[PDB]
Amino acid sequence: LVSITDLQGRILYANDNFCAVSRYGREELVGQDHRIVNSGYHGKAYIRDMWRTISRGNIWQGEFCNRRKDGTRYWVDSTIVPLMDNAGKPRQYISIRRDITAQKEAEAQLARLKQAMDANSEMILLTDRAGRIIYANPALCRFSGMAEGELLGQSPSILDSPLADQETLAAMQEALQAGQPWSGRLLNRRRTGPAPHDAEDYWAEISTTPIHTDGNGLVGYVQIQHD
Ligand SMILES: Cc1cc2nc3c(=O)[nH]c(=O)nc-3n(C[C@H](O)[C@H](O)[C@H](O)COP(=O)(O)OP(=O)(O)OC[C@@H]3O[C@H](n4cnc5c(N)ncnc54)[C@H](O)[C@@H]3O)c2cc1C
Ligand SMILES: [Cl-]
Repeated sequence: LVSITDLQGRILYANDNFCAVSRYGREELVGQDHRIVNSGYHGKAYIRDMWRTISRGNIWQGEFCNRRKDGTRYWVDSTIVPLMDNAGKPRQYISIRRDITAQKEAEAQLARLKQAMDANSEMILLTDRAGRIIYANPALCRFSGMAEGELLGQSPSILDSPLADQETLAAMQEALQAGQPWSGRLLNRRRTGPAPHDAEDYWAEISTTPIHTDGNGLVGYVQIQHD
């Protein structure tokens, strides 16, 4: 969260949050080069631009991936500000940072998952507790051909033809929100699709399987095959 250094980067101070998250004690920090927490993650130009900005008097802003002691990595979002003389010359440096511990890990994850899901070439969507699409894979969007953003708000029934059997569609929907396994053929419509046009219908074999998460949480995992 907060530290101050002399012009050369030697930590003069060293706040409680900084000690907390760095898992370093204030006495192991004070008098150390701020390089102590460096991680190897950043290239020298990132560091060189930082020092090139602050030493000419300007505020700097950026993220830092830092090293905790036990060698583990954290993230911080920083603003570094110079303190001046007299002769308008930087004399000390104040760094105010929030720990983005955390939101960063919770993000490199999604990217991995998202990356794996996206490569699935089965047509798949995910539904929340209310049976609204929380995710639609590229195979499905491609074949639909609706862009995922058309889709996210909705209802899988947005994929169905106006010709579809309403009583089946409803069975599916009720399975989704209950959440129970369901499957079995619905007439879908795809955009062809400038259009409007539009529009071919085709029988879809459809499976849903509920997935309970923690916190009374529910997702419906949905497969769409051409029957
Ligand atoms: C207030 C304050 C807070 C900082 N917080 C962090 C932090 O949270 N995490 C972190 O990794 N680093 C931080 N630094 C800076 C620092 O230098 C650490 O060493 C950094 O980790 C450097 O890594 P490097 O070994 O890759 O440097 P090197 O890159 O090997 O430095 C060599 C090149 O010339 C440059 N240059 C011009 N003046 C200087 C100077 N005075 N010191 C170093 N290079 C200079 C560029 O640094 C450039 O990289 C902070 C500095 C200040 C002043
Ligand atoms: Cl058939």
